[PDB]
Amino acid sequence: TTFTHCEIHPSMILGVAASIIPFPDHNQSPRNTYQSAMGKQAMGVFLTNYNVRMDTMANILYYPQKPLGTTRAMEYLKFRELPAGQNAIVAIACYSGY
Amino acid sequence: KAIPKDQRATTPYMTKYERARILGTRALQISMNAPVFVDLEGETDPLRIAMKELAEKKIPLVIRRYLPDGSFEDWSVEELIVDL
Amino acid sequence: TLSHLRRTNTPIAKPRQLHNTHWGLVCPAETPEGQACGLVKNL
Amino acid sequence: RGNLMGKRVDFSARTVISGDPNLELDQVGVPKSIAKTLTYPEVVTPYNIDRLTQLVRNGPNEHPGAKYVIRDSGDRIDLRYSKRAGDIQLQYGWKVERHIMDNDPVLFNRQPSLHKMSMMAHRVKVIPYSTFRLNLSVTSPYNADFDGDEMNLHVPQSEETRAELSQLCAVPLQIVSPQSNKPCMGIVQDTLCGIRKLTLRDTFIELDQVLNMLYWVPDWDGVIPTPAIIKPKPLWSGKQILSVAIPNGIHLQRFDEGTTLLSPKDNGMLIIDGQIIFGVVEKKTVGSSNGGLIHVVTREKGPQVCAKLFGNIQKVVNFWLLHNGFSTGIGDTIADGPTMREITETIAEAKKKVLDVTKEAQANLLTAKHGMTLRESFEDNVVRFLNEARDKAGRLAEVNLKDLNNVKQMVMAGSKGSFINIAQMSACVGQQSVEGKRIAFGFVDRTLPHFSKDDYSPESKGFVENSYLRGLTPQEFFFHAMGGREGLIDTAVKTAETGYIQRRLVKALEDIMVHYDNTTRNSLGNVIQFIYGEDGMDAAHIEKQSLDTIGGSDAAFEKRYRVDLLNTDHTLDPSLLESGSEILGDLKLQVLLDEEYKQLVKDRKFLREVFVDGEANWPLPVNIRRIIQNAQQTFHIDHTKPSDLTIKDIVLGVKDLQENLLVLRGKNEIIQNAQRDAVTLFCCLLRSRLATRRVLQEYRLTKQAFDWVLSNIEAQFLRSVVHPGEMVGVLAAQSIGEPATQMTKKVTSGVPRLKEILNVAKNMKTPSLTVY
Amino acid sequence: MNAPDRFELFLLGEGESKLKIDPDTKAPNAVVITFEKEDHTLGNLIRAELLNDRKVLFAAYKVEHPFFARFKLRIQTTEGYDPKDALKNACNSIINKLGALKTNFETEWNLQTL
Amino acid sequence: YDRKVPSPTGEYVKEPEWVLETDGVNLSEVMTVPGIDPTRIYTNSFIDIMEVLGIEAGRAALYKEVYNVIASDGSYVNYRHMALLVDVMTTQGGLTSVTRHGFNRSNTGALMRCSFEETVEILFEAGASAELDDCRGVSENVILGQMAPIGTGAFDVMIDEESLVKYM
Amino acid sequence: FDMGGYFIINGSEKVLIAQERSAGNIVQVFKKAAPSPISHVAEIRSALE
Amino acid sequence: MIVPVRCFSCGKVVGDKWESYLNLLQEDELDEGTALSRLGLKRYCCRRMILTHVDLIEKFLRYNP
Amino acid sequence: SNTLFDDIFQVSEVDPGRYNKVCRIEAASTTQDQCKLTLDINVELFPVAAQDSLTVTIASSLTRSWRPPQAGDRSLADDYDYVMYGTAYKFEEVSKDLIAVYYSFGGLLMRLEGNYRNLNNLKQENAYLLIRR
Amino acid sequence: ASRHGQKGTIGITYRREDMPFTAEGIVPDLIINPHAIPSRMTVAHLIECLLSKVAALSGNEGDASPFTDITVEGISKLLREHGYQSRGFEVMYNGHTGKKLMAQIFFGPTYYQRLRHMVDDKIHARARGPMQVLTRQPVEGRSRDGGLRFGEMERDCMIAHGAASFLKERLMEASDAFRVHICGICGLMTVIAKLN
Amino acid sequence: EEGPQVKIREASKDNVDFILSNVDLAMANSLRRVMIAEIPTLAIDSVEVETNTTVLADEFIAHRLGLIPLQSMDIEQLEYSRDCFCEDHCDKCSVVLTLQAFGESESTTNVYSKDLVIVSNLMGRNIGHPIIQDKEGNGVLICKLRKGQELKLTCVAKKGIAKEHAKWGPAAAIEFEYDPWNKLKHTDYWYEQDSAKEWPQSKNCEYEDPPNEGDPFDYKAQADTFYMNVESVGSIPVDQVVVRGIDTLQKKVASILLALTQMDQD
Ligand SMILES: [Mg+2]
Ligand SMILES: [Zn+2]
Ligand SMILES: [Zn+2]
Ligand SMILES: [Zn+2]
Repeated sequence: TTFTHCEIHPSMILGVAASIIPFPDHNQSPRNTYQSAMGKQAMGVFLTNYNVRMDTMANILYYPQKPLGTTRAMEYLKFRELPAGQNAIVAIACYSGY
Repeated sequence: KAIPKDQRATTPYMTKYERARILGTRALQISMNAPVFVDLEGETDPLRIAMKELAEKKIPLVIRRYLPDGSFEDWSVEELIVDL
Repeated sequence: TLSHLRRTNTPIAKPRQLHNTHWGLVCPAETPEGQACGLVKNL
Repeated sequence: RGNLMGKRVDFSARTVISGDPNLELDQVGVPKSIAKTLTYPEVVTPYNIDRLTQLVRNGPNEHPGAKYVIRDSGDRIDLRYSKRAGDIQLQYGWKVERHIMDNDPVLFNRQPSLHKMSMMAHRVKVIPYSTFRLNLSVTSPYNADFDGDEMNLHVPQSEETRAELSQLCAVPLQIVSPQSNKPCMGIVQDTLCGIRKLTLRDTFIELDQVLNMLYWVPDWDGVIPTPAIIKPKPLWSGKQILSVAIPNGIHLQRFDEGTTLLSPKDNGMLIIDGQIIFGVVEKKTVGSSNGGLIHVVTREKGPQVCAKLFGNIQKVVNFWLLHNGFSTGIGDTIADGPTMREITETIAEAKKKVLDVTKEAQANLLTAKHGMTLRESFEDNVVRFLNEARDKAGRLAEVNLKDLNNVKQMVMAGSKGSFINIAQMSACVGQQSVEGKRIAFGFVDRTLPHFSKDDYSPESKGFVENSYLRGLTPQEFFFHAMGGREGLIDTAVKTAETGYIQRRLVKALEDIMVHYDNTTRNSLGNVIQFIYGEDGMDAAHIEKQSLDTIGGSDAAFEKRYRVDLLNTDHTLDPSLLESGSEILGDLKLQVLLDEEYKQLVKDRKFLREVFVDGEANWPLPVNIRRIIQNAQQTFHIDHTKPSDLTIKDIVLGVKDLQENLLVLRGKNEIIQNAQRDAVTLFCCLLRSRLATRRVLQEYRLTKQAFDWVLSNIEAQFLRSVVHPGEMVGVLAAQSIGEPATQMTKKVTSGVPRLKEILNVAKNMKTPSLTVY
Repeated sequence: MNAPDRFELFLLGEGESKLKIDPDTKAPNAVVITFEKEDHTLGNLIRAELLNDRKVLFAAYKVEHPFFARFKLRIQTTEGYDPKDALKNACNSIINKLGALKTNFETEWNLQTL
Repeated sequence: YDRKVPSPTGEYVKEPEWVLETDGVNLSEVMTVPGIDPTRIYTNSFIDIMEVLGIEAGRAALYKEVYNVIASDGSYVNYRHMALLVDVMTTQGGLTSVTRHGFNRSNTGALMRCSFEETVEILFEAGASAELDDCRGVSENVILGQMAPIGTGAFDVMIDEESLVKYM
Repeated sequence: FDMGGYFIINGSEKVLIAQERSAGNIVQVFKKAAPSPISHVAEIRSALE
Repeated sequence: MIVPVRCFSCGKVVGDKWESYLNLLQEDELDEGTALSRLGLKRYCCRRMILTHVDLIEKFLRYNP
Repeated sequence: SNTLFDDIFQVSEVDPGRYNKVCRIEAASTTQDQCKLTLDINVELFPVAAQDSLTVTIASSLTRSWRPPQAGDRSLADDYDYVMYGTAYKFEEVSKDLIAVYYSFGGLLMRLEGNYRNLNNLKQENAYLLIRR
Repeated sequence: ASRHGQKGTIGITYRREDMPFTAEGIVPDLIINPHAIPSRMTVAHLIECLLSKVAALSGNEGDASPFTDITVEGISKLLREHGYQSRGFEVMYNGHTGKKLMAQIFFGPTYYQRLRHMVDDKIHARARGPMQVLTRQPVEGRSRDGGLRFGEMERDCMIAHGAASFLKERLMEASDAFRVHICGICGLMTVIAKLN
Repeated sequence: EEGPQVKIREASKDNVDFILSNVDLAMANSLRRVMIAEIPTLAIDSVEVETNTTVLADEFIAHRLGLIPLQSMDIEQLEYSRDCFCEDHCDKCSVVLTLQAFGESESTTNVYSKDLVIVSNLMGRNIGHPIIQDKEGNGVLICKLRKGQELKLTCVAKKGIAKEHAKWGPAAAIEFEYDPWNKLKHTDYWYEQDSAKEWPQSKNCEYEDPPNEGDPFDYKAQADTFYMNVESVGSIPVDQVVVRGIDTLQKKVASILLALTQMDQD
């Protein structure tokens, strides 16, 4: 009955990288810590002006896709406009053992 | 000083290391066109030749087995048991 | 690029651990593995 | 440290590793480009001359080609540019620097390298694509995975060097390791998962698939086994068609909890003559286990035979599973509607039990445990209830999940996952800890600003009530994050602390090795151990064996060992041996059985002095149990007819075999007494397993069977001794170093304690006396 | 870079026969046909048809490794019957079965008005 | 604590006992206390065991301790390995540590000692003490680039003209 | 979409990384460990703005 | 950037369908799920191609040379 | 080359504990009281319920590889409804004149307890199991 | 990798015919191992998929946001409305035989990322090459066509194996090896060898 | 009629729904495989770029041009350049396509598969026509240009199969099912309470008799009757995906019979 303040949104406790993790509340703590390190090494469109700049090394994804599963926080992160991957059709199966 | 044959006390069996080194050495020599002491029954790989020579105990090599004091016992490949 | 402009360095008691005071200020997950783990904070 | 004790080298190569179910255990997939760069200098000889001339003709760009020609003169011919690269006419003694080719021995290594098994010799297999391919079962020794790992390849340049690799460090040789005297490679992942699935009673295979499964075995006799079911419809079982990979002579017995000779739950294991009789094949059977199908195969058939078995078991299993399929989904984390009610109400009651102890503590009625704060005592209780809870909730789901649960299936085979994983995923994550204690008050008297001060509730101090399937509350999420960060910190730190420990062990032991006098000495010839590991045996050649004599009642011992030819009830029945009738009342013979029994009693007291607790199972050379088993199938032992053995045949036979178990050879009291000493324990085992009553009543051995058992114990024992040259120093260092690398009353333990120990730390952290 | 040419899957190599028939040592009246620049498409088809032949005792095929488009097919027949002939008949049966399948599809398609 | 003990009937049976657990060490004193088993008394501080019960007991305690660290993590290392380490620390007559101070300060070769941790301060002292390295260590022959006197190089290989002329 | 926040020095982009330090002018009491003549210390890291 | 010709998973031409999809949304106001289905994109592999596309080309065109 | 055991039993219980296609069956001989039987059966192939009277036969024959058809013209040594082939793995001396023999039909286990068939059953890979009714 | 710390390299690439397939004609782009999931406890990966499957069919953005009232049950219900089995499983047929798999495969879209680590920028091999000036030993790094480091820990393994001659070779012939002339009186490299 | 039988359920320019009875699963599958992989098609294989002022890379565009479907009706009368006798390509073995596009408009100028023009002599055979299924009649959108954005290139289309590249894949997804009631026990249904309630009933369930619980398991039962759906991309008409698939597999088998025949000579 003492409440002085309220949280705008609890998801805001997260930084830029963790904010692309879908359902991070359903993962084991470090698996999240891993993704917020890997996404930094994921290819995609980094800036739309790529064709006008001379940088040592530039990696651009041919056909980037916005994710089917998204975070409300990505809206602000410009992620759906400038994605880091593609939605692949994925089977979790034992196949040839490869 | 060199221990007499009648006073030798090391294993009558060839060590893994000895056998690996004899095979290595013979194969090397065989490969450097040394005379082969066995019928090569079509064999061409010097290690497979070495294996064959050791199989028939026709390898003319001796193992000088050094003891921590500096002395040694010499053992012929012909006389060493190959249970490996 | 975004996460690089929100990076924090801490040079040199138990600094690497995620403190309660880090709530809402620093990301509980975005930290390196190894040597710099918990010494590189992300806003 | 960096230019002498270690240096970069030529004939080296490195790339990303990836697995292959189609490579043989001992081979390595080498990318064409890597093979086309790495070279072996081969001497022109009558044997190779023509072949070599062809690779020279082939040149540097074609695969089986060559890069250089080395003349007697010393000058190097570059086949890439020499105008005479075509018309190059070889001469005996020249060297052709030719490409690395299929079946060349090469050193393969995964860094760090805290093991002799971290560098092993493989057969080349030139393949396409830019990755080094390795057999999956060889993954474990290297400690590799395919998440982006790279591996090193070194090429020997001499016939001598090659021999060293092929003859000492080749992958099959390395299977049974001296680190823990057991196999260091076993069946993993798909093959482990598929092996359980294949070997259930339920599992039956139709003719079509049986033929493919059979043909897939590269050494298959061509014999179609008689189906376990012949009409209605011929059908084979998994057990049956897997047994084709199991070589003849292979004998195995294992009893798991509740195993009968009728194995109702398809428990334990029974393999007779390399044919499965009962039980499901999994981790305990086909993994890198002490009693293992692999341990027996390496030991019984050879390293080359066992290496073939890996490939065989996988070619069948993987093929079967390719067509059976196997998956894992969210449905596998989902637990029953009522099981979820039952779980919720388990946490609910534990939540009250905690409030009850809290109310009790706030009312000052709590009575502290001697040597603890009133608070310390309380936190202990809270933490204990909450864990009791997480586990109950877990064990609820684990039980409610059917055998069709893909997760349960992986846990059951031992391929991946444990109990806790099910528990945390399906039911409840549980209490979160940092520095052992629950989430502490980082803020003044509270864990977060969303809580009231002086809140010792589970929810305030980090108890994650929810499953991963359900999701975490922001508070649960942050506390799990704190607890999660702790592990990442030690993973990070331990890594260098653990590394340096390894170095110091190695540098202190390096110069230690077994000399030709069986003595363990350093670079000073100073004796460290008089005889290697006090027994003079190689660790690979050792196995956990039961010393029968040790335990049981004094009466039970008597029944098992005592022979009394002067008593009508305690004689050997004439059904046991032919001489049975004429043996009764032989005073002269009885003198021998008295010696026998008197020694067995002597031995019992002695072993009870060594192993004070009465522990029977000890690692000793020569698996006598297996020799008997083999004698029985080898000689088709008729458990009906009487033996052609004499009491003298047994009694003296054993007495004589003992004198032939040689570890030390010198002709003198010191060395002879030394020999007696080293052999002591093994003999107590030998005398226990080969006592007259045992041999006849139990084993039912014939004279030839016995004569053979004796020769085999001898042979095996002799093979079992350490080889002078063994660098037991480094071995020991790495055998302690490697395990330290895998390390996560309350006393300082693990990595920081090992640090205390090695440093001969004066001011230790947890000094303690244990006053009996 | 270490990637093989895509035509290597179907286009026969320099001096490389489609078939290589080698005799099985371990069993009487048994043979092993290696099919170069072929896959499951043909292997499993042939194997299944030989299974229909009564005078065929054993039939199985295996693609020893996926990087290579080739498969070994092992045929064992009753004494007097030749495995090459067994393979010949199964090959023929398949064609004749496909011939009818085409004829039947064609007839049925022509009946449709879409 | 639960203790396995032989029963009159022979079989080993659980006969648990009352045991005390300290938060500190004083060996000399607690041993001389009436009512205890001075034959059984143990301390985790092997430095104390060494000082009070001799170097032999020092070895046994040191192993016990090493063994615990491994087995606590649920790991198994064969005896011999731990035994050797324990023995090496022992042989000198005391507790020689696996540190720059302990082992690295023994009578082994100077290049050997220099390959671990003290390098230059070891080679200067090596100079003024006119040390002589007999090159039996593996370290020396590696620095020198010669075949080390280990396994494969622990013996010598000779051709015998006798046996050679015998086979032809 | 570029967000600024860096400099351009000789043509490469550069980001200043925030450096974390202990706030000054702050009174803090700490227990000085078991082997010490001094049992507790009051520290103030005084510095000008 | 720029609509993929052919769905990666099955290879049904999806190159023609882009403008048509974008039209069924502005001009027809229709929800994404119906427009995709109208265009005959039934398998989810094909659906994901259009539904999750980001036509970056249109930004790229905004720069002069 | 000939039969080794013949008797008609009556099933007391059928058990598929977690097993979907297999069942452990408990039966006793209608003739000899001393005789009992435990046996795993492919119930998906030949179904069995309790109180069913079943003729259970052994026989050492009717070696080398296995052949599939031609059995049309060949003498189907089965006047029975369900047939198995397995190995004898243990010879339990269950007191008195009583014996028990263990048979594994590629994992499908069997335990026959009786007395008389001393002059019949042997520790052989060769042992067929025939069942009718 | 997915967005769940579930990283890996390609082991093989299979064509569409070799791939397992749904009766509907759908085939995976990627096959990931069941063995990943349990030990890792990356539940959100499985949920991402289920939700993404619904999203793909429904044509609505699948909200995978953290703290929400979206349940695995909620999404399951929506997938059943689309004709698929609620827990994301789908019956698959083996690509080589066409025979139904005894198992049903968890199948659906998942957002996968392409990472900066590609095999061809990693692969490296050497066999005699550039040497340093000072030490006269192989130069460093892939970049410079360097040789790899047979370091201290590798020396140890060789010493453990008893590979005396293999070690000598690595350290000499395969790297550093040089010839000096020394004096027999003062064992120094003083000798003015005018070897010619 | 004879051996295996067909019963078409639905037809269009793009789909063939049918029932294949009196066939081996192995045969049904082998046909399914061939349709995906071994039927020849014409597709752009070389792209010579004269000018490209676009926001897209030369090869990015080049890649797309291969995925553009081309008329492969008379593909059978065109030679594989590998087998052809020229130097590179010719008429007997290729179709030459041209593409010149420019941003005249202030508005965004689009480049379509319709903007492709055949420059080679067709020998009057149905080949190389960019397949246009598009309502507005544009076909595949290759590129977008602004103002001075020019794209001038040349395409050489060649005969090929999906094994070499998936661009020569004439078929989209091929639907394939059998035994909609699991009568064969070929799958063990994963469930939570009831496999019947939990797993959706197939369309094809209607074309087969439900098992009726009060019956024993038919072990003797074998797999015949396959419910398939063949989807075309354009290159070849739906029917001809089936026919040519049947024919390719037939030819593939004939080669083996012939191989054995040549081996009999020695
Ligand atoms: Mg890894
Ligand atoms: Zn698609
Ligand atoms: Zn001099
Ligand atoms: Zn032409």
